[PDB]
Amino acid sequence: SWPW
Amino acid sequence: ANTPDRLQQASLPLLSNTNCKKYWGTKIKDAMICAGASGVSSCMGDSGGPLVCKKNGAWTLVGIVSWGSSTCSTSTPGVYARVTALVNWVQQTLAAN
Amino acid sequence: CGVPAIQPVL
Amino acid sequence: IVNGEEAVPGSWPWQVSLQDKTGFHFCGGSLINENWVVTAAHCGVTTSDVVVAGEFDQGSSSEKIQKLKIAKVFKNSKYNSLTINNDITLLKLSTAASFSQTVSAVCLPSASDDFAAGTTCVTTGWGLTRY
Repeated sequence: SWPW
Repeated sequence: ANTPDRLQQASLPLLSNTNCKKYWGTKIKDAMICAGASGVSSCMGDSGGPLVCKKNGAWTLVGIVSWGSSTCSTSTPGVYARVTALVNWVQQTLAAN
Repeated sequence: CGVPAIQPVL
Repeated sequence: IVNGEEAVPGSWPWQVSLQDKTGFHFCGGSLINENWVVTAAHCGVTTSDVVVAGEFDQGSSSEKIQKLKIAKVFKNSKYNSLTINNDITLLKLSTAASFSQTVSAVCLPSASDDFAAGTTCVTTGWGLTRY
């Protein structure tokens, strides 16, 4: 996952 | 990676949290709403922007782009801040300022 | 709110 | 957005760009009225960043855009950055945006509103089109  | 100069859009469906948890497990909280897994994905640089749904002739902010697949996979749901869980906080803050 | 003057086309 | 399409210019008039001092777009946001923008808490905005309203093509110099200073940042107290939950910040603008055909507000829901699974909605932005 990653901040978008 | 490719960053667009021109504003992009995509249609995409809302998922239920119970179904979104089949992808993301206990990362999904009540103040999140999932959308996508539909052949499009939000991606890096979209964060903070809108997920809007049209009803009775108007667009309403249902989500805020938040997080998802680290590769922006179009077969995984994106995760958005769930505005209904957050709106009482918004109207108050505007109440007071 | 919510009604663009320039209508989006999807 | 991966596998989206180009918008009609000006057709998402609440969409703003959050840019840093160098002019770099790092996040989107949405106008909710002339004085306030909703964005994600994890975008990490401060008062040295700006809200840009009215863009379509961020590579164009010929658009009448509004580069709006931010007076204060209101990160929701409930935001948990370890879980990225309650991921919302409000930006109060120093000076009001001027609404126009290309700059105007999105609606907000009531807390009790139902948005059913399977409903088709739309997202917009200048995020990557290819990872």
